[PDB]
Amino acid sequence: GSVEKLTADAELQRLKNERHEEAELERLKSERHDHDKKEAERKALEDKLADY
Repeated sequence: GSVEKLTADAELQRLKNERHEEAELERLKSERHDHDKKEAERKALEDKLADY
């Protein structure tokens, strides 16, 4: 396996966890979305406020 390079499994594993982080942020922006009017939870929310 020229693509394996010892472990292609390890890469698909990292990618699997990478997506976990991305799906969490998906949910985070959903929850915090109502909290932006109260506080700038995160720049992704603060930007919406920061009309530029």
